[PDB]
Amino acid sequence: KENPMRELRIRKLCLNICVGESGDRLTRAAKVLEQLTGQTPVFSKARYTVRSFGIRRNEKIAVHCTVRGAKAEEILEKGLKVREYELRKNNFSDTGNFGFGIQEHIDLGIKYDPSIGIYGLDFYVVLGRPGFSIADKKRRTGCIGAKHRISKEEAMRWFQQKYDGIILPG
Amino acid sequence: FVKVVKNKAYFKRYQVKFRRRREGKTDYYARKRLVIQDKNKYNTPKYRMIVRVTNRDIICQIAYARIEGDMIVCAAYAHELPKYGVKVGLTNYAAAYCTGLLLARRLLNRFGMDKIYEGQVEVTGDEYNVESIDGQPGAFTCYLDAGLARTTTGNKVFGALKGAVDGGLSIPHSTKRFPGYDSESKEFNAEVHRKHIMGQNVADYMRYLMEEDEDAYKKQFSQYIKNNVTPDMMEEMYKKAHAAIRENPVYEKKPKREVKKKRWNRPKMSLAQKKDRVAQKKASFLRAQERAA
Amino acid sequence: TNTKGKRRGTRYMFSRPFRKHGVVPLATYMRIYKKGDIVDIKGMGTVQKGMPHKCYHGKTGRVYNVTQHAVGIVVNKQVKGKILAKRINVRIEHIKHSKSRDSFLKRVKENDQKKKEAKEKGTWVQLKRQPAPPREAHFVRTNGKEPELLEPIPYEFMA
RNA sequence: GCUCAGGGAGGACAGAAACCUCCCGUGGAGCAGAAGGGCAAAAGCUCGCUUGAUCUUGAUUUUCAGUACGAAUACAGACCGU
RNA sequence: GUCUACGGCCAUACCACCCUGAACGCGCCCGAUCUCGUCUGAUCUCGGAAGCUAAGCAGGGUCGGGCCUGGUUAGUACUUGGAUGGGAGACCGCCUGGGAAUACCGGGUGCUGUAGGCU
Repeated sequence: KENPMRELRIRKLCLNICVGESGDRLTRAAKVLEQLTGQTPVFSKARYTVRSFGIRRNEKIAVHCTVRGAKAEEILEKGLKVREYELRKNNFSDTGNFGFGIQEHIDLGIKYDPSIGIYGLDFYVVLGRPGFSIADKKRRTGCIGAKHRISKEEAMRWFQQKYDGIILPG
Repeated sequence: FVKVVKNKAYFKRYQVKFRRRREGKTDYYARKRLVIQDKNKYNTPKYRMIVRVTNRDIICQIAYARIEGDMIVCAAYAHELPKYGVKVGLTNYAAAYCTGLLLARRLLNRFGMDKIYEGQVEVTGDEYNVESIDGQPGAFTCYLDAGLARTTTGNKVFGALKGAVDGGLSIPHSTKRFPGYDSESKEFNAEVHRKHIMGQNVADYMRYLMEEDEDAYKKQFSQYIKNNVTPDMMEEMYKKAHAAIRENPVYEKKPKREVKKKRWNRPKMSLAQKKDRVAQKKASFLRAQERAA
Repeated sequence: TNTKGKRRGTRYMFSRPFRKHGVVPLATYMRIYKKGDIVDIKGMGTVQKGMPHKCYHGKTGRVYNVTQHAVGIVVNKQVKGKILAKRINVRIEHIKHSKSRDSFLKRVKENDQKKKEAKEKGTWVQLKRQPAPPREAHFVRTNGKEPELLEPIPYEFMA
């Protein structure tokens, strides 16, 4: 029927917000991802200068926040109230990692603070199976087989069957 | 389409790395600094102490390198502490110290250096170093191979260095990694280093769990309840295991068991038989084609 | 006039072979050079410490000194008329032992042993060598069947 | 301690190009500068600490008269770094 | 037979899929009170022994790609030495010796120390 060692858990929940300003607009993008989670996020930096947007060399842009484990189903289930339990047939990649986002933050459960504000966000869950671990350790690393790799056909049926959701072409 | 990367070309020009890198074990950079000898000493072999800490256990060999390939003068492992009154505690900082002291007292058992160089009987827990006397045979002066073990102030590989020096070896070492050393205040603590060697750091987690609730006491210290290892006989027991190493160090093996003579693994299919496999596949595709049409 | 410039016209001399870059294999490091031993020289690009000049590449010469990382070695080398023999220091990677200096140390074992053994019975054991002597008569037996008539072949164009 | 030139399939405004991920990748990048060699748990990216870029008598290689300078190789004795 | 620790030679050992694992190894794994490090016990350090050969690893498999070693190409291209050889030149004949590389057709697909086991 099935072996117990293939249990396709959740590994991580990447969360970030992109703004394009250096001052008080960037610090208020780390306060929105700290009232939900409970761990301070790090500010990133750039690659090069294209003035049409305007972000100079090493001028700060985005802010990210990974959390795993027990806090990989409490935040992700809030975001599916805002996405109404559905995706499109062009949101899945060809490993098997599903991508979505929302327009604003207040209906996730966080209360509006007058000075901090509202900021849109950019979800990304990363599926897995006990033994993708292997390919990261220092000591005796390997790859991860082919019967153990996830596909675009084992991220679909995992979503629609358990949560009673729906997925549509186009 | 995209270009294909790995095409005929790609392989033609490939250089595979050494074997032991592909597998991923040996680090050559350090090896080369480690293993070899300065020409004006000729043969006069260089000596090391290998240590490795496997999932369930620990291993402690000693070696010098020949061209045909390095040689293990002496090995005392951590699967033999079943024979020194140690029912559990075989992966841990405390059982890195016994497998380091087994190696030293077994190597000093093998060349006539039993009475010379005793090291330490009382576990104090501080910086120690071995001298050389007049009119006697001298001390051992090997080094530490650490493998790929991130070397941080608290790590069992260092538990195995300190096991061998207190047996009676003159290895160069430092207390900036031995547990207890306050990296903030910059002084070396004596009796926080001693708490980790005897095994009272594992004793705290029996009384902390059982006083809180009886849930996480079960999966954790399960083979401790199974063999009858209470917190009372924690330091009563690890003073017994450092006397049998001193009293009876020499190694004792099993006899080579009689062979049934049977085949488990598969033998390589033959030139003839591989040819036997390509006149039946070719032919039976073409009979079933006339069968289908 | 060409340039002076120590590594000039070494474009392919100090290179590596195809599918042989990378790490120095470890046996190279661990073979004891003694004093006296005969040795042959060949620069290596991998290690830019310790090279010989491009002229001694190819040659051969005995050792006179041993230390931590090198050996001191005596070679010959021409110059206009005369032969200056001279002392050049080189790191170990750009060196092997010399290999026609041990076909002599195993025929000397064969030559010493057969003039003490084979004497007490009574036979003279010729240890000196002679270059290929001129062959002597032999029969060539046909076996019913015979040789072949090789007529040569007439021309044809082939383009 | 960490791995790039570049490529593909994903994600709120975001687009050819802002930033986040997973997979493929013998170096197609990089190492101040002409050009050739040389290097991937690095000689390359990032932190940590520092100043052997300190004082001193000889041997040798290179250009060669087998003289000078310049620059280079292989040791010995200080005190130092990590 | 087979595997562990440390290796020498560095693709006959690499790469892509697929069929087999019995005992002991080695691993996925479950923890975060202390030692140690992370935006995140994921990695790094630390304690353990509820779960399973799904994977890393091993053996085998494939008119498989490469890699290694033979046969054709071929005594064909090149060549040291030579004669008051041919020819308007270009260049090409014979004399005496040294002798290359594809395409195309075969077969092979890791050996092997020093030290602990298991069947």
